[PDB]
Amino acid sequence: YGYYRTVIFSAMFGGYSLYYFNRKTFSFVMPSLVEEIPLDKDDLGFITSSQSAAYAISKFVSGVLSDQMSARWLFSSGLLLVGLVNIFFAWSSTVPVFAALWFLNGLAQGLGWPPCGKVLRKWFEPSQFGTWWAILSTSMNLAGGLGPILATILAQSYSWRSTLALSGALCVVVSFLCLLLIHNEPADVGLRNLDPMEESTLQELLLSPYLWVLSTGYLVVFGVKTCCTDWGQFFLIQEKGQSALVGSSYMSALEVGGLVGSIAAGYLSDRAMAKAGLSNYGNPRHGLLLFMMAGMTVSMYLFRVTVTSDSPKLWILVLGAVFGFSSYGPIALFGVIANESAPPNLCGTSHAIVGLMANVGGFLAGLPFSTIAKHYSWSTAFWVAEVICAASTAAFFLLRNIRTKMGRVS
Ligand SMILES: O=P(O)(O)OC[C@H]1O[C@@H](O)[C@H](O)[C@@H](O)[C@@H]1O
Repeated sequence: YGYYRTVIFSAMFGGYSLYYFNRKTFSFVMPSLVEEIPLDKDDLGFITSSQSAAYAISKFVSGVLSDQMSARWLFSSGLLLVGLVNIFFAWSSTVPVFAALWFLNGLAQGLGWPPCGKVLRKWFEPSQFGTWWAILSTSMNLAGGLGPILATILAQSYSWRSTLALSGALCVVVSFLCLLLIHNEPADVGLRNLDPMEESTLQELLLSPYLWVLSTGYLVVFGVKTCCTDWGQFFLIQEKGQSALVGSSYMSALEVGGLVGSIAAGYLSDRAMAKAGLSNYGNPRHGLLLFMMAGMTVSMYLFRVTVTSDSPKLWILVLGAVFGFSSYGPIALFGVIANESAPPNLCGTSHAIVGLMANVGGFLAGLPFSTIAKHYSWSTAFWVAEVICAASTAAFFLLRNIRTKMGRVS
């Protein structure tokens, strides 16, 4: 019975890794193109913006669609389309064709997660859902970590035209293999399907306060994380008077702390869920959620106040790691909670809505924050961000007891 789980999880891991690698291959192979074709910065910004917009639309559309359609076919079709786009990218010469192909790639990138989430929910009991979710989500981290080395090594021996086509062909072959391997439901194999604890309707799903509470929480958390990640180096350089290498080390520490935080949050949340009992109200992951948001606020306060022009690098690295931990925990916890608590027949819609709120929150922490910083100072902007985070965490603590199982009310 575990052999099927092992095979399915390995197939999903490989598929998602190839997804992310061929999403980032363009930035990986930037040089050979820039010294092959005289491209300007505006054109590259245009291409990246087109891909980002296509992916942002395709995430919501793919979630809503995968709420209904099968998982194996959708996953394989997405991977095949991405591979074909990467193949066609190797013969392109003019910028408009580059932009059109990359927009198509961004559209096809949306069919990556929702099938994996649906299969993971259908095949795994709730006591391991969060742990295996985090383990699967580390695949994109691995691909990003091991991309540039391979890209540079291959470019040192061959041009990009021989680099993108090979990856596209690999995508096609792996897509066919994953179509062969992945099984959507245990009953298809011929086993005993899991029994969950009157189909729900979107009308009676949208009228649940817990969904809006979760959406607001994710908006706030994602906005704060994006703001800190964007402007930490500038805050450390312009006023604190440090060096650039300190900023680079602080970024690396934040990334490592974030990875560790995501994995630890998943593991501890799964352990607490398994140990605790069953009830309609509340959710066992709320304790870890609130603890990590408290870590958010405390780390922000200490970084804003204590760090001065005469502080050792060790303090800065420790603060960065702690903030990364406490900021990459709740981001995964919101996704796990949003997928799990939803009724089985509407698992993707909640995740899609939460992601759209995440997009709005990520927008909110862009130009307005820079405007505020350039108006008064950087410290004032970080102070208002900290106040927002503290108010949000207090409000979320007050509403820990509201009904969680959204959908049909009996
Ligand atoms: O593409 P999506 O829908 O945003 O999924 C990716 C991320 O979505 C978040 O909701 C999850 O918490 C993360 O674990 C996951 O990595």
